[PDB]
Amino acid sequence: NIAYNCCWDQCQACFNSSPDLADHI
Amino acid sequence: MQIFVKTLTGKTITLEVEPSDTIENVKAKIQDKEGIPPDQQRLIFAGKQLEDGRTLSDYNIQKESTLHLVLRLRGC
Repeated sequence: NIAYNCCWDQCQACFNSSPDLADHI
Repeated sequence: MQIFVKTLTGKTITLEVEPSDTIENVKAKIQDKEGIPPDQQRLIFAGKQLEDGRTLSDYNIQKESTLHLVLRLRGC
């Protein structure tokens, strides 16, 4: 399970799940 | 959290639920607040057939999201 690291400005959010990553973004 | 259900009759129906709530719970909530029985309710999201026992999180449902309730009649 790859943690989806958010490539948003200074937003280092790596979520292994699609819904959690989407919520965090 | 809030979800939006834009109906085929042009009506915008809003619900106050949680992501941990099942589709069955959202359908029951529509039943209480509008009279639309949960079985006749068909909520569609992401081209996927949403099942009652599954939760809002399984279908990637966020706050202010837009579901569509279709009158799915059992049998024909």
